[PDB]
Amino acid sequence: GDQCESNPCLNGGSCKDDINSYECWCPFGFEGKNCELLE
Amino acid sequence: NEDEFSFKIRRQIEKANADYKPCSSDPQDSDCSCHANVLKRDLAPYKSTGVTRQMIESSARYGTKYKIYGHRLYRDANCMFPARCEGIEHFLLPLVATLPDMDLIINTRDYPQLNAAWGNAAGGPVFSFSKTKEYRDIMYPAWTFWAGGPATKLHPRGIGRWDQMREKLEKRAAAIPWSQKRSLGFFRGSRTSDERDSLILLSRRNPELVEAQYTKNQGWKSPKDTLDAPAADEVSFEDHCKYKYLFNFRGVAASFRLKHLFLCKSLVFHVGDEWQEFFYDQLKPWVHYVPLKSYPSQQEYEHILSFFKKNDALAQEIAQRGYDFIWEHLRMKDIKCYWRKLLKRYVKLLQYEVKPEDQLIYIGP
Ligand SMILES: O=c1ccn([C@@H]2O[C@H](COP(=O)(O)OP(=O)(O)O)[C@@H](O)[C@H]2O)c(=O)[nH]1
Repeated sequence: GDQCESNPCLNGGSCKDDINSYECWCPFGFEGKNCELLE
Repeated sequence: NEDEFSFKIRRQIEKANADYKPCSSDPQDSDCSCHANVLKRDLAPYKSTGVTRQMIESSARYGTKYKIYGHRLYRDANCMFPARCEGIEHFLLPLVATLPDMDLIINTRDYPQLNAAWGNAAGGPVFSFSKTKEYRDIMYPAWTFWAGGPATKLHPRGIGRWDQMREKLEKRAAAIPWSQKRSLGFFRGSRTSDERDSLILLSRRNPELVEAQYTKNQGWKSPKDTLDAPAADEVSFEDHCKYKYLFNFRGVAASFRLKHLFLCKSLVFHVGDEWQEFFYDQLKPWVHYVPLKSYPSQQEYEHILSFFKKNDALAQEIAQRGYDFIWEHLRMKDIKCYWRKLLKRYVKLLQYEVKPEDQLIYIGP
């Protein structure tokens, strides 16, 4: 998939494309599917 | 050679401007009619049969289920893009008090979902930010007008707050008037579409005509994604305003870049005519911007830039009209009223009773 191309991961997070969806890796301090939440 | 080119373009300009009628009778567009053509067309294919509960249940798999039930907002627990859902909810929430019941399948993915070359498994209705004629999706104003646009180094929480952006770009456009802007083509963005390649390759061959370089996005894989050059730095929206000639391209679907370019009072070159947002129908080629066909050649870029560089007053006139259009007809109020009008006209199409669903979470207000 190409979901990561639009930079869905906030606050310095990094992204990995699956075939289905995508997943964010969030830096320490941020949480949520898109790193949108404070830890 | 240069003369045949000129005649063609001036011919296209005069024809466009002579046929141009403003999107509303008065500039204030008090009854929210500027972008009404689009919402009519999008809803039209449902006009006769309407929307069965079965159609809603059939489409639920293509997006995020929203339910307005008795002036409260309910949603699937799982938003695929939470920050995008936040953006959408900013607009839904204040309207939920004054709005009837309805189910909304709102797709928050970049690409539309209802291919009208398939069907009738792709019958809808599904809401998407961007489409072409190939798709049945109903356009809505993108989340990013409030929140959840692409996250970048300069905008780590996602490009949003179009209200604030308008004021910031208004100030910057005032500060760098036409004659002050650099006489070069400019683009800074990532390789979300290979339609973007020829401009970047021209730039490398001729930096004195075009300054265009590839940034890196979060989907980066190989150096092919920047066509084997080191990833360039991000350039702020307001720093685009120091170039006369600003390029826009589709990405996965339409790009959020476009609207920002107009508020620089620079001349916008919009490449391709397929990928839409709700407000593109009223942006008119040659009236508000310079249209270029998909996959422009380096020779096309050279000819068109050469022309406008030698026809400055004409350039500034188009730029000024594009600016004015976005200033006057892409206000927050235009976004808010489009949303309202679209939902009101849509609810009329439902041929079933909206009933609660316990698995949905309460959103607000
Ligand atoms: O240097 C840059 C690069 C990108 N962007 C913005 O970031 C978003 C993502 O741009 P990109 O080219 O990565 O992808 P697109 O969304 O255009 O496919 C768009 O709104 C761009 O206008 C920006 O403001 N400065």
